[PDB]
Amino acid sequence: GWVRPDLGELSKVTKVKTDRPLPENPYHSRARPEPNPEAEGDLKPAKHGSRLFFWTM
Amino acid sequence: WIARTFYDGPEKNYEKTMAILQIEAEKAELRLKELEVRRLMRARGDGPWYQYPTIDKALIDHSPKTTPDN
Ligand SMILES: CCCCCCCCCCCCCCCCC[C@@H](O)O[C@H](CO[C@H](O)CCCCCCCCCCCCCCC)COP(=O)(O)OCC[N+](C)(C)C
Repeated sequence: GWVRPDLGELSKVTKVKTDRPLPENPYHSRARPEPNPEAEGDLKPAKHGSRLFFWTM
Repeated sequence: WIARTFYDGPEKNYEKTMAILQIEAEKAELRLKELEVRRLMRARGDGPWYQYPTIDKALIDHSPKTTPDN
C-alpha cells in the first residue's frame, strides 16, 4: 500500500517531535567580555575653552 | 587729578590678577589631567577614545549551512 511521493514533497521542511533536550551551548563558547562603560550625560561647554596655548576661547 | 582721571585703585588690578591666576591654574591642572587621561585610555582602551573598529557581528549568517558541523 505504498504511494510514491509527488514532486516537491521530499524537499519540504518538516517538524520533528523529539524528547532530546535542546543543547544550551552547542558552540562551547566562553563568556563574552564585558562591554565598554557606555557613559552618558548632558553636554556642557569645555572648561575655559580649548585651553590650547594662548587662546582664551 | 592724574590718579582720578586716568587710573583706578589697587583693588581692581589686585582682584583681576586673582581671577586671572585662578583661571590659568585651572587650565594648567586641566591640561595635566587631560594628558594623563589620554595615556590611560590609549594604554587600556577601555575609554571612549582610541576605539579601533572590530568586525560587526550582524554580518554573521546564523542558518543551517548544508553541513551539520558548520
Ligand atoms: C599741569 C597740568 C597738566 C599736567 C600734564 C598732563 C598731560 C597728560 C598728557 C599725557 C597723557 C598720557 C596718557 C593718559 C591717558 C591714558 C589712556 C586712557 O586711560 O586715558 C583716557 C583719557 O584719555 C583722553 O581722553 C585722551 C588723551 C589724549 C591726549 C592728547 C594730547 C595731545 C593732543 C594735541 C592736539 C593739538 C590740537 C591739534 C593741533 C594741530 C581715560 O582712561 P580710562 O580708560 O577712563 O581709565 C580708566 C580709569 N578711570 C575710569 C578712572 C579713568
